[PDB]
Amino acid sequence: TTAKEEMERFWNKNLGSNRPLSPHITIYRWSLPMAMSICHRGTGIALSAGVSLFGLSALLLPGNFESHLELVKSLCLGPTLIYTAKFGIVFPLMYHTWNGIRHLIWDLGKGLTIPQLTQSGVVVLILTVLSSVGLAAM
Amino acid sequence: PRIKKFAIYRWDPDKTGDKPHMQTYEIDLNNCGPMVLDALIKIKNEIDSTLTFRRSCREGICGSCAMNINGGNTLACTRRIDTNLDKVSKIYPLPHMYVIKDLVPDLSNFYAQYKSIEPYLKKKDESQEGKQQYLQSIEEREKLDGLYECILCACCSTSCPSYWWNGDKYLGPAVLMQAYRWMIDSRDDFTEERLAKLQDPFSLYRCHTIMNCTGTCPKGLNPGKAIAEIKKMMATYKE
Amino acid sequence: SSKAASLHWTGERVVSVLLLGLLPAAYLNPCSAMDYSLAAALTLHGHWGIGQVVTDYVRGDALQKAAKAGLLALSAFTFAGLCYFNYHDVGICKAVAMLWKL
Amino acid sequence: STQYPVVDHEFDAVVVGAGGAGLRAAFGLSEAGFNTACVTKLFPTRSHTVAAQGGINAALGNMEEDNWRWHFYDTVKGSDWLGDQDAIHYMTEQAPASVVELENYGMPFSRTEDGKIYQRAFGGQSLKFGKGGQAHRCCCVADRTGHSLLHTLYGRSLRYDTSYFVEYFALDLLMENGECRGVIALCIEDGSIHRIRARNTVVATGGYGRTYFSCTSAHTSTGDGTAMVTRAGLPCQDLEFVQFHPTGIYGAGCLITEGCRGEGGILINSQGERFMERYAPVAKDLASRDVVSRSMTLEIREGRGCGPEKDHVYLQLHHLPPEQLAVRLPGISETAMIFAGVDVTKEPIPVLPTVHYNMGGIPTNYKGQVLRHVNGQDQVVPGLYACGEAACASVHGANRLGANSLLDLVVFGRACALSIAESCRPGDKVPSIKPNAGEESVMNLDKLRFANGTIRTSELRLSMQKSMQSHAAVFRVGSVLQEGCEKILRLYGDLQHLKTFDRGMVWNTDLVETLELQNLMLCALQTIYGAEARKESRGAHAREDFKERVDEYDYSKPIQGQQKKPFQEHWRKHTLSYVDVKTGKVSLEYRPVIDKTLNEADCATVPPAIRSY
Ligand SMILES: *Cc1cc2c(cc1C)nc1c(=O)[nH]c(=O)nc-1n2C[C@H](O)[C@H](O)[C@H](O)COP(=O)(O)OP(=O)(O)OC[C@H]1O[C@@H](n2cnc3c(N)ncnc32)[C@H](O)[C@@H]1O
Ligand code: HEM
Ligand SMILES: O=C(Nc1cccc(Oc2c(F)c(F)c(F)c(F)c2F)c1)c1ccccc1C(F)(F)F
Ligand code: SF4
Ligand code: F3S
Ligand code: FES
Repeated sequence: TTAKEEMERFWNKNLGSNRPLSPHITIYRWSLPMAMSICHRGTGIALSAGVSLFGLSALLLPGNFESHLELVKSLCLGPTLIYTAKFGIVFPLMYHTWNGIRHLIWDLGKGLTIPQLTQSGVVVLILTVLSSVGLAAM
Repeated sequence: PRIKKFAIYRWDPDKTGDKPHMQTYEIDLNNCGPMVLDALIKIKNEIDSTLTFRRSCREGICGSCAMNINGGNTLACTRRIDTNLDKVSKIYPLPHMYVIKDLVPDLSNFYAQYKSIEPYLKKKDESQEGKQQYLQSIEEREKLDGLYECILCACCSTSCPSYWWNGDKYLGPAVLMQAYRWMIDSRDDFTEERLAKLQDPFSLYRCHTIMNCTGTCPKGLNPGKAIAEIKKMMATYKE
Repeated sequence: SSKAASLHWTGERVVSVLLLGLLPAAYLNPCSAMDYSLAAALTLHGHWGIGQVVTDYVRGDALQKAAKAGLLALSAFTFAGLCYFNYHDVGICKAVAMLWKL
Repeated sequence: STQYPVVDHEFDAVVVGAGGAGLRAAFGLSEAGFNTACVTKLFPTRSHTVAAQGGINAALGNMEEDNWRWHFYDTVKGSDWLGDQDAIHYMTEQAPASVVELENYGMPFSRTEDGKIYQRAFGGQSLKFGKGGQAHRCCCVADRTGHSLLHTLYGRSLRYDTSYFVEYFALDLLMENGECRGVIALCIEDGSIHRIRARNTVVATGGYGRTYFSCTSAHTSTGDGTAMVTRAGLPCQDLEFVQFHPTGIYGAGCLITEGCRGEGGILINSQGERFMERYAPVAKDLASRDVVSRSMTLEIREGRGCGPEKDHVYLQLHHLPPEQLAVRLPGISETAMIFAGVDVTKEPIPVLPTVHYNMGGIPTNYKGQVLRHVNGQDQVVPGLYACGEAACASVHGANRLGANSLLDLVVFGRACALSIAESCRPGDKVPSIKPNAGEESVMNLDKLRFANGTIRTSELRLSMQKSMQSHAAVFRVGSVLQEGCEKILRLYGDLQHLKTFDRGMVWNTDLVETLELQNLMLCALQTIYGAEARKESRGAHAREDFKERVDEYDYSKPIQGQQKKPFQEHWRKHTLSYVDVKTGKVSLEYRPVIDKTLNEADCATVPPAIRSY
């Protein structure tokens, strides 16, 4: 028996049987490293969806960008709601930017121990709040 | 007398149309050992002998009793029971694995992946084997510390979410670390083609540095660091 | 034994550090020449990013072929949309500048 | 019987057991070119060989320049002259050859400034035939040497087309007219029964440490191949000789290596005195395993305890440098931290003599062939081989020298493979088995699957383990042993009154642990009856009533100006025991020890002498 045959016989036995798959996400202990990796995917998709909806609108929708900005000033001006929507754009962007650097540091091989991971995880988490509030009011 | 509650995953393949459920057992902590495996053995002996689990050394150096206790994946003979009686300890098998019976998962795919990486010394000329001792300097020997101690409990691979979604094509932390072990084993002449074997999107590159492997390892090893160390070698080898 | 999966991984890390360096470059030096370079890096890194999401969740060859092709069409449309925006309209540097001071 | 599916497999050689010895035999056979099938109830890695921490003895001469013939003398001196010197010759000569072979396979041995394999001082060994001080010849991979041995044997075994029956419980031997045909095995994975016939069969099932209440062996080390041989009407050798390893944790009964004592570890009692200098002068705390444990178990009887109930002794690692423990002994540094809840670099570790090794087992020559006793002579059982702990080539004799069992595995496992390669060829006629063969092994299994009695498996197991612990301890007298003998005899009758609960086919642990119980009992009877009949103190077997070492001659005084004792008068002989399975009666007889070597000119025969290190 070979290594390729062992795998092929594994799936033929288990899929053709009444064996149950063991619970995973339903019971596994939630942790910061696991949760912070999900958010990087979440922000990654959300940012690409924002860029794609900006490029496609430049082709498939009439009017120039200056006309759309005059259209933005519709429901009053937004007292502090203009800051909230501006915070909602910069927040997922800044998390992904700071967390992306941490990923780039990891690919060099540095900071891959549990004590270092929890530390640099908070550094990314705190910098996200400070850089988002710092840029939203400008 | 202190009574601890244990909620355990149960499934019988022999029972006609059985659905997977939980079962609670009560245990006195004065007439029982300190570890979780001791409690499982105690209910095996007296309360319910239908319970089925893997066990051998009760020492934490064989990797049979690897399972999911109250969240993370650790060896049952290494993890001690929480003396806090106000909590009920929930015992599950390794996550996202085909259950044979109760806490016994099918690890056939896990072992099969370990075969595909070839975990043995390969020399270019083996006409001088069985007579000489291969020289490995003290500094070159130190580069194995953290790698050879692996027990193959499969906790790290089964803690990987990317292994749950792609358990067929992704090798997983445990198997991947062993590839690296035989890579910098300075007695191995086949370092290059071992790296060339990982030249597909799934084998190695389904790793996204979630770091659940390093965190759950009962032996304190660092699989994630080793995978990232392979990734660097993969970008820095010629021909 | 041509190493293609490794160079793709290296390519991902090169465009990641480029885009990271292009954000301060756009702020310090906002020009028409910076607009296209930011548009090129943004759409490339994004396309390779989703490509990893596709190869992780989309199981089986039956749906995977259409997913990579369907993404490629969206990525080309996104890049062409930005190049049209930079050449004809305001430009992505000045577009943020006008949007922020509102 | 119409209920169970019988699946017949056909092979050239079957190796029952996938430990250290089992693997070397398994892949070595396929290396020669045999269609080899390996049967194992555990996964090859989970085998008890991973627990090994000390090392593997070889006379490579890496620390100081060494000769292998000194390692021969040390083993036979340690064997208390019950060890068969033809086997000891072969093992000690192939010692540097096998370790070099393992290092070349991929074993990550610790290294010196010279870049060679790191050897270490160990108990029982000496240079210049016990004249030139302490010997350093224990090859080790830090403290996970046995773990790394089993891994680099397994990894290398995937290089050959060996078929593996992972998690298959071997029930009984397929035997016809005093000839081995294979094995009948239960597949735990689904519940089916498989008859695996082959021209040759290797039994390497390991020891039976689970017979006692306190042991360092695994929950799987029940010694079933020993019982499989027993149920075939074949004898078992020296089963009374049970090695009590001095340094085992008081708590769970776990083991900390003799490598602790080898580096410079000292044993301390409540007085604070180095109590091992009081008994052993020259070797001290680094002597034979029966010497050190004998001192420990006697120190408790006086009242010099060190625990909450004054029952254990202390092993101190306080004086050793912190960097020495981190590099040389990291495996024991972590295990003593968990079970004892005690640090290694400052605090001492609580130790107690516990059951560790079984030198007794299946009668075996130096080639690895299983021997039966016919007409007071030695006959070879056709197609039946044994190596490792379950075997008894009597290379250890009355007392095993430290770090020789891993050597016993690799050398004799290889020797089993070489003996088959010469005696027959790959592709030779596989002997046909009867259609109605091994059905009694299935009938035995069917009863225990639907067992409905008054005592459970666990309760009757506890009654066996405690009875062996209190009676057959380190010290044992006739009156105590005889009460234990009839107590163990009563429990064997109670094996008809057992109650089981699980009726499932797939993974019936309630059934297999009862299958282990039958095999443990058979290994318990021959241990206790063989011990009570032996009226002498030799090695690990020590009688308080008879502390005399009975040989043919009185070797304490001058030779040949002396009368030679008859065979049925002295006690320098192997204990062969049969047991009628039906009623549970032990009937035992004896055979002489092998004194001759393989070459007198190359290696001189060492005569019996006064033994004290
Ligand atoms: C207990 C122990 C022993 C030990 C040691 C440390 C500990 C805690 N350290 C040693 C050391 O440092 N140096 C040394 O030389 N020896 C040391 N020992 C003793 C030695 O390791 C043992 O004698 C050795 O482990 C025995 O090896 P062997 O290969 O002969 O036996 P095994 O490893 O226990 O494997 C047994 C296999 O048999 C399989 N099997 C299949 N079917 C059955 C049935 N039905 N019944 C029982 N076993 C069966 C099992 O699956 C197992 O894998
Ligand atoms: C300049 C700041 C940015 C940096 C430093 C950065 C870096 C990275 C890196 C290195 C990865 C790969 C993580 C890995 O698997 O190792 C990643 C993921 C990703 N990024 Fe970015 N990125 C940035 C901005 C963006 C933007 C603006 C978008 C939106 C178009 C984006 C979209 C994505 C997507 C879709 C992923 C896939 C998530 C995954 O890797 O599983 N990124 N980022
Ligand atoms: O999704 C990733 N982790 C991951 C880890 C754990 C769970 C998980 O599912 C989710 C989730 F997230 C949620 F919020 C939920 F509410 C939910 F019900 C889930 F089932 C995804 C992930 C992240 C980064 C890179 C690669 C991955 C990869 F490959 F897919 F594993
Ligand atoms: S790396 Fe750790 S968690 Fe993974 S298999 Fe090895 S011992 Fe288990
Ligand atoms: S838990 Fe999985 S994602 Fe990679 S570093 Fe980890 S193997
Ligand atoms: S049983 Fe050996 S690791 Fe827990």
